[PDB]
Amino acid sequence: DYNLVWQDEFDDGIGPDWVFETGMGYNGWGNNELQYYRRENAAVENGNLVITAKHENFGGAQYTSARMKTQGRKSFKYGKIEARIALPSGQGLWPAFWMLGNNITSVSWPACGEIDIMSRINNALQTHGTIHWSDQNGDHASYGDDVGVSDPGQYHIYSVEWDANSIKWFVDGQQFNEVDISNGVNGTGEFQNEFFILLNMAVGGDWPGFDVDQSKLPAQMLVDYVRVYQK
Ligand SMILES: [Ca+2]
Ligand SMILES: [Cl-]
Repeated sequence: DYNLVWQDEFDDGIGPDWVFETGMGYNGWGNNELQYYRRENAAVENGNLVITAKHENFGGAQYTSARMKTQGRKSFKYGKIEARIALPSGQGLWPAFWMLGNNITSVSWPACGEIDIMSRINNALQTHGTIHWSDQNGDHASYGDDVGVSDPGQYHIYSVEWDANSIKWFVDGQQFNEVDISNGVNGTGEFQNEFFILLNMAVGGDWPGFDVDQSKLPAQMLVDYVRVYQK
């Protein structure tokens, strides 16, 4: 049995476990992204976290959005990690609900491990579920899959069920991907550690491309909640 261990329902404001990131990181958050993240692009409305991507000059960027993380505040080793999210559609938009290993501080990326619960690019009727890590050879490895999501503008529960042997991905309880991590095979030992959660919406980058449909801005990513259950 899964029990609720943490949540953020965004009932009246952003809960105490979120840290806001700002700026463009290093080379556009490692992916040549175009937005400058700001605290100001995240708000709560009608019981939802609202991350807004805007066409706005700030800090030398042409776009602003928000990126939030639970690093140093809430981290999890295994669990059913889920979020109820509604996505905007527009060329250049790249929302994500994901996780990074706590040890990012000492081992860097991808050695810290990364669990992309949900990512989407542009107007795609597909979302992705992916892991990134450093295999036994010390190479940037990744394993991922996609699933058809025909109304991404609607709410959908994006989740992973993560345990010592596997990571399973779900959209609305439909399993669409699985990776075996049992006994740390192919350098996946890094997924037996604690991970924090991130939410963001990037504008442009290596994955969605550098064309942006600016007529779809301001664009809102809506997160009704983030919940973590553990057995
Ligand atoms: Ca809510
Ligand atoms: Cl668990």
